Amino acid sequence: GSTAMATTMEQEICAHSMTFEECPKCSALQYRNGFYLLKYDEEWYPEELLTDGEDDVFDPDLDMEVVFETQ
Ligand SMILES: [Zn+2]
Repeated sequence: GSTAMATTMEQEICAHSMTFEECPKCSALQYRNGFYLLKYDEEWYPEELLTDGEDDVFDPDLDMEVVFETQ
């Protein structure tokens, strides 16, 4: 194709919407779509994305305190 990585034709061809170059951004490797944070269909999607679950956790359970089952 063109002189681009992974023979990108610059016509946005991938499993997902973007180009091969933009595949990691498209979360092509993951096959889990990055956009739409609140995914009702997917389980604990915002939590998975969040580095720290302290804000998004109920009061009786503290992620910091318990090493196991940390979100
Ligand atoms: Zn892609």
